[PDB]
Amino acid sequence: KLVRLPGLIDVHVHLREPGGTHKEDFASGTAAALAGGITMVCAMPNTRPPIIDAPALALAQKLAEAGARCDFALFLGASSENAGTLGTVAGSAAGLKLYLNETLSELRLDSVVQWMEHFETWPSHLPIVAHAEQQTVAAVLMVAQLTQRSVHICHVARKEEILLIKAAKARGLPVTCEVAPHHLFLSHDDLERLGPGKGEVRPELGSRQDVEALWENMAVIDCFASDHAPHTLEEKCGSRPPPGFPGLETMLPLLLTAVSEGRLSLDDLLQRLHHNPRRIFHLPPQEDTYVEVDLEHEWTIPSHMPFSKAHWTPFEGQKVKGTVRRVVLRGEVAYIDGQVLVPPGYGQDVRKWPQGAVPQLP
Amino acid sequence: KLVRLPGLIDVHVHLREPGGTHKEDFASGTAAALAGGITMVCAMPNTRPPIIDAPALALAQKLAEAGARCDFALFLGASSENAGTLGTVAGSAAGLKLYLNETLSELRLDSVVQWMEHFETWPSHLPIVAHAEQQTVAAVLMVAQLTQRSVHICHVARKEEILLIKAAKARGLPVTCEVAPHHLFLSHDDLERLGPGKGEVRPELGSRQDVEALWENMAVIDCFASDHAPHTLEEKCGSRPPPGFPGLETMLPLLLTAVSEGRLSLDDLLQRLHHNPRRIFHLPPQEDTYVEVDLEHEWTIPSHMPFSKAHWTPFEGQKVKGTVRRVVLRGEVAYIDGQVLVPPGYGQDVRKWPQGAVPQLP
Ligand SMILES: O=C1C[C@@H](C(=O)O)NC(=O)N1
Ligand SMILES: O=C1C[C@@H](C(=O)O)NC(=O)N1
Ligand SMILES: [Zn+2]
Ligand SMILES: [Zn+2]
Ligand SMILES: [Zn+2]
Ligand SMILES: [Zn+2]
Ligand SMILES: [Zn+2]
Ligand SMILES: [Zn+2]
Ligand SMILES: [Zn+2]
Ligand SMILES: [Zn+2]
Repeated sequence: KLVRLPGLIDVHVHLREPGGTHKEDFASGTAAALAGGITMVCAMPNTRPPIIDAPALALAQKLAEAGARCDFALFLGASSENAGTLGTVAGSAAGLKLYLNETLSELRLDSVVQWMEHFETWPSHLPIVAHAEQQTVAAVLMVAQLTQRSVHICHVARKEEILLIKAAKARGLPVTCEVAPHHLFLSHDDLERLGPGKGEVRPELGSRQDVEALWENMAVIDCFASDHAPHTLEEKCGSRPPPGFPGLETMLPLLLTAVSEGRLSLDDLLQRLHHNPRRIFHLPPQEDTYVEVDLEHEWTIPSHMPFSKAHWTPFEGQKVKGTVRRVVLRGEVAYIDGQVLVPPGYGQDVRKWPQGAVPQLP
Repeated sequence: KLVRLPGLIDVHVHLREPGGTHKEDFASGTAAALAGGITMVCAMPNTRPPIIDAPALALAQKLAEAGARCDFALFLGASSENAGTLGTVAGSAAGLKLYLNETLSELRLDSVVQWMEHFETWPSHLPIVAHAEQQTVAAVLMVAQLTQRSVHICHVARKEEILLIKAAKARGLPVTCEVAPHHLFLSHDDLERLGPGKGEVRPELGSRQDVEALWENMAVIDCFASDHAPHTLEEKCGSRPPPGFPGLETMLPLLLTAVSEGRLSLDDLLQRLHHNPRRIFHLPPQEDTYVEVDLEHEWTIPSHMPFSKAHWTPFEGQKVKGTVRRVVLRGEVAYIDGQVLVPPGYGQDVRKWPQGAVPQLP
């Protein structure tokens, strides 16, 4: 007996196109999403070129329209040069992404004043998300308060961070956050097995106490999102390993396992992979869209999942209970039992749908 | 220039059918909803007969299907006799309503043990909402914790209540709440004008300090809902005034006025009249459904709004800025500028839609 879920949304994926298509492209990354029970993705802007201006966004939009197999929105990236220049295209993006710790030189901000400039100039009704680790969470929260608006904190990974966000919420501040599966299901205890190359990710894997704090503070977590960050095994195992894990195909099986063990409820899962993504990012419903999962099937994660071009996974060897059996996207069978059945280009930019524009005052 | 909003949801309305149709019926109450920019309502079970068993729910469902002009879900009501008897029909209802203070004899619970019995027997994945005032909020929160599930608190009206819920949320407890417009826009200061009959409502009007606490603690409020409780003027002004105010036609104009004054944002409003109702009650999207509002039009609330059979309003004389101009429901023009244009019976029970079933484990 299968369980029907709504179309799940992953608000944090790196699909590598343009410019890193050996790691992933729109067609392969969205196949991975569908196989993971995800029907809508928000793609990050740290591509090559990065999505930091209108011409780059226009290119990326067409590449996604031609390659995506599920629906999507594309983030714009903040740079040291583009504050005050994005107003005409801002509403066509998923939101604005700030990279406040390590990142590409093009996305590096060298001063908190540049963060303030972005918060002041980006349209106040549109989402802002920040990669902000440790004290950077508190710093960007300060900037958000100074500019009197909200912020969403990406991939919270530490006890320190979840407790700071908890304290901010207790003071009524408009902050939301997401947590990625590797920070719930992996820890320092796994670095022996992974090694220092495969294990490289930002935010880094936490201690057992960090992991336990995130579970204990599940009420504080608004969203789950994969931070799908595909790199090939050659890159992960080489001399200058880039940070990041692939995660689209494993996120839902890992979380369904946790549901089956009573660690969180099915509703808790659906708030975090459907309702809260919708409401934080003003993402539209998808008509005639659902995911059917089998909650009894026990399997072991293999050395690579079928679809992501990353061709490796840090969850290799973990036993899961829960599998995606069928995905229907806008009335078409998109995935059944290991086969993707919609072509590249089936997916659409949800920000172009009438219901996908963010409401604003005239 | 109009603003397009999604279809708004009111999770707390009394539509009086069956048995009180001189006060309101499905056709008139849903006309009032459409004129207020509401496209989906959840109707309470304190009708005559009350919706406390499967035959009563079946009757109410058919009356609503025949009379409703917007979409709906119907609550079941907890009684002293029905715990453990509602499992076959529970998933067809909006949720279970507990009346924990004053109410009809049929819905009166005489012991907290009866509350526990309902929390233990009602399916754990389905919503429970409680009319719970003052210390009753703390009591029902205790019952929810003892039974390890969530609860939604109706019409929070007092500083005491919002601060208790605030403290519960700070401890990570699964509680949500709603606030009605009369508790944000009226206070004791208005009882002189209203008089003791018209002014009767439960929860009663608060002090200025209660009102100010609700605004200061807007972050704690998950939903707005009208508690549309129509009674005729003869009843409100007579010897045994029933509590309650009509509110469907005035809720959105009052709140749009507050948005225009900067008291909350458009997003704050839409979280509370759209996204959070959806996610707390697992209500489905409505395809091709939107509301167009004019934010510049200043008007004064008259002695009665056009549609509710209550034929009076406690907001008479208040100046508002904001008006509903057009509602489209599932591809049909449902309301324009003072005229409802869909007939009785256009509305549908959203719990019968495939996307309107609450997900559950097998
Ligand atoms: O911040 C980031 C970005 C990401 C990437 O590879 O794009 N991978 C990571 O591990 N952290
Ligand atoms: O609890 C309630 C119910 C309602 C009604 O009239 O049905 N009116 C009120 O004022 N409070
Ligand atoms: Zn990041
Ligand atoms: Zn993120
Ligand atoms: Zn990322
Ligand atoms: Zn929205
Ligand atoms: Zn009530
Ligand atoms: Zn209620
Ligand atoms: Zn009520
Ligand atoms: Zn739901």
